[PDB]
Amino acid sequence: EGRVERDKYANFTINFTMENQIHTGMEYDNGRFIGVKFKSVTFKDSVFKSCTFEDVTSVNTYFKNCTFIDTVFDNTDFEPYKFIDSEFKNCSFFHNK
Amino acid sequence: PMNIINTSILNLRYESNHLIDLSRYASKINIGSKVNFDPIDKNQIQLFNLESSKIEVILKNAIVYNSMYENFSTSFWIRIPKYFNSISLNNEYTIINCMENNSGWKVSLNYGEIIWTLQDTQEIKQRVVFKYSQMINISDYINRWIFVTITNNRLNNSKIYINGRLIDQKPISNLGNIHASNNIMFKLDGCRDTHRYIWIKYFNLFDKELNEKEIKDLYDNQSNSGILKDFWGDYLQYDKPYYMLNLYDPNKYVDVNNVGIRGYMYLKGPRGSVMTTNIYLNSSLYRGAKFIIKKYANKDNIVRNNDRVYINVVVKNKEYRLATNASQAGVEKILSALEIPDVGNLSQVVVMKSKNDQGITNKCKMNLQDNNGNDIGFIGFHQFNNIAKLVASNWYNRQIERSSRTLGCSWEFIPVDDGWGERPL
Ligand SMILES: *[C@@H]1O[C@H](CO[C@@H]2O[C@@H](C)[C@@H](O)[C@@H](O)[C@@H]2O)[C@@H](O[C@@H]2O[C@H](CO)[C@@H](O[C@@H]3O[C@H](CO)[C@@H](O)[C@H](O)[C@@H]3O)[C@H](O)[C@H]2NC(C)=O)[C@H](O)[C@H]1NC(C)=O
Ligand SMILES: *[C@@H]1O[C@H](CO)[C@@H](O)[C@H](O)[C@H]1NC(C)=O
Repeated sequence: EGRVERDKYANFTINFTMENQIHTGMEYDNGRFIGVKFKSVTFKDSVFKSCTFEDVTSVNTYFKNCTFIDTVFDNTDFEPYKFIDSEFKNCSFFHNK
Repeated sequence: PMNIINTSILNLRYESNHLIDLSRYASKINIGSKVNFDPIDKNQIQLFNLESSKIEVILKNAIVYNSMYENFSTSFWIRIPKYFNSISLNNEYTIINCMENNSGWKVSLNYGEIIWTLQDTQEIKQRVVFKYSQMINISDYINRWIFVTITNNRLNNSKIYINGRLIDQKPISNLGNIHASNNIMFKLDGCRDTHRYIWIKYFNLFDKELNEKEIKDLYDNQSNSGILKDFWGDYLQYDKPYYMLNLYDPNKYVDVNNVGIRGYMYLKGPRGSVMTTNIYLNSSLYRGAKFIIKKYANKDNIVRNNDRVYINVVVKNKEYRLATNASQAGVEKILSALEIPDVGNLSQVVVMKSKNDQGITNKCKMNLQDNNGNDIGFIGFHQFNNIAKLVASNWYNRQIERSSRTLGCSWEFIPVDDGWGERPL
């Protein structure tokens, strides 16, 4: 997972199912979520810096009051309704037609 | 230079290692210690949000404006970085200040705005405003060189022109005596965004209302049509990585399916988007393989019209050579990205050409040639089994220019720039 500071994870790759979890108040620097299936996962009050979400699907998954900075969403299923009161700063969104 | 510049009341240019006024009046120029000049073109001046980042023109008393009736114009080029910070919403800041005792003129900026303000000695003011959106796929304006011309006819109207076209105007005949400042301060004034800056170039002041033709001539002359430009409007250069934009479908980017002579390059989309919540939403520009222009046939680094070059293509942080075998069947010669020592006798020499359009010379064409200098054709694309493969084709060279058929072979080169703020991939 790459826990480096009190408040953050860094330089990690997740490429496995994430299921039935709630994460609050964490920063994630240079996180790579590659081919991940999120299932009933909530991130709350979290910061994502220079992360990559790639080929991810998600069910009952929410980002609540999260900030995304310099983050890339590449072929995710992340529609607007995945986010509640969230903030994007210099973020890129790519998807196949 | 043309007559209107020769007779300008101020002509601010970099020459022989100094920023000076070339006008007959030879006004004094004071430069602060934190003004940046672009080493490749020192007429391009960068001003930061810092006290010492300023230029002051102390005007000759003769040409100090203090009138009810004298018409005047100003022209300049500006390049304004994208707005990033919400503190920039509703924050008007002066950039070019000729106001004293609440009278005169000024150029100011705001989120998605260029503003011209006149104010008389009775406190009566009038504003003329150019607006551009940051919620737009590809902007002509955001972080790209813009030619601004502002004219003032004291009997009727003040006008703002952008890239030679009239955009806004407002009546000014309700303004009385205008007593402008003894000096002009080029400086960011009142800007709350600590990291804000501007680039400016070729400032001029004229003692008449410029007409449409004079404005068009001024725009065309200062466009530097002999030199190719990048997407942002800067000089196209050798040895600098560029993302590519094809003007027929700006919603695609260049990709390489495999390296080598059995592989091909193609256009793949959609580009997708880059955004900051409530601030901007644009088409992503930093996508796909990059092209590097290489010297073949001037000691400087600038790419000029009719320069013969090589093109390297950057695939996963390694450089390859753009090339084709012109013997392949058909008019359309599919391009490949070759290992550089492996290119052999393949066709790789490119004549850089500008599309002969009005304004900045940044719509570029690339005419592939064989090693005997024979045209293989402009680089565009062609559908093969629903795949838009890059090709060189002499069909392009047989078309009328300004015919929509040449859009396929028209490109823009986009380098990573500080004023854009997208993560490069
Ligand atoms: C959104 O992006 C902007 C623009 O930054 C540019 O693009 C980014 C994605 C990155 O690739 C940057 O490397 C690139 O410049 C960010 O604004 C910029 O923030 C940086 C700090 O990270 C500022 O750098 C400063 O530069 C000055 C000199 O001009 C130095 O004195 C400072 O020490 C510092 O290095 C930069 O000025 C600033 N640019 C502008 C136009 O504001 C912005 O931070 C980012 N948003 C978020 C939330 O990260
Ligand atoms: C979001 O988190 C910030 C601090 O991280 C906090 O100040 C704010 O109250 C939170 N917003 C909501 C609606 O919970």
